[PDB]
Amino acid sequence: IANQPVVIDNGSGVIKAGFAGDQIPKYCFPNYVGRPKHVRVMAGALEGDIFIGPKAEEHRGLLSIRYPMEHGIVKDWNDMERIWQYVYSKDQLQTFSEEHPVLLTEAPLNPRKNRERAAEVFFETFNVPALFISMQAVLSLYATGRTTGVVLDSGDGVTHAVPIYEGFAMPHSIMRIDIAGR
Amino acid sequence: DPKYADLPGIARNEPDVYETSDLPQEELTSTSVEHIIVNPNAAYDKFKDKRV
Ligand SMILES: Nc1ncnc2c1ncn2[C@@H]1O[C@H](COP(=O)(O)OP(=O)(O)O)[C@@H](O)[C@H]1O
Repeated sequence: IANQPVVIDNGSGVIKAGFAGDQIPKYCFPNYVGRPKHVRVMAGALEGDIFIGPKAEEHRGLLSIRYPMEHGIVKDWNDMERIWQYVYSKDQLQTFSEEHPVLLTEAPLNPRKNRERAAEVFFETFNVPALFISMQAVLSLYATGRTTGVVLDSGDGVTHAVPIYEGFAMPHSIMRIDIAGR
Repeated sequence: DPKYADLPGIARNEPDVYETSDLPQEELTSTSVEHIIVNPNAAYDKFKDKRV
């Protein structure tokens, strides 16, 4: 647990997350994996063959980049699993799955099966007590504070403009194109 | 000198020896750049359990 859970923002290119009650997502990092390509000549060197985070943002030309989420849709689910595990790390979480009523976002206009598979992971595999996932615009309604609005959020690989009214948008007044500067 | 007495050919004064008068790196301190030291044992200790 009955303490600070984590708010997790998506991103096909950069995923975000952070401990609740704060004002900045405590940990933000891109949505890909870095795996090298050279012979382990000198033993005892950088080994593990899978880098995410500082080594990924460090050993740029030393790895092999692979984004698991495309057009805001994850297809390399196992890579996102490992990315979640990077979030679970001692550098980031230092917790277990059974410790918080964690939060997560999800942009609309998506098949439920994605969310279903994520639920299967975070509930069958991870024994998360409570993991909520919502849209990606009420968050902005809280930030702006206003009730009536037209929320636009330029995602990592998505764009979607939706007019909401007091946290109740039309289930039809929804505009979206999965695109960005990529 | 047994045999020498029988020798009609004997004359001294000059020895039988040929001996006259007797009369008896920047690739280390190159100020250009820097280098390494030997340190064998502690380098292995440094690389102690750095195996496969
Ligand atoms: N300073 C910047 N200038 C121009 N484009 C940027 C800048 N920072 C981020 N972007 C672009 O905006 C996107 C940021 O997406 P983000 O809103 O984090 O995605 P999501 O909402 O899906 O998590 C990236 O694709 C990036 O190219």
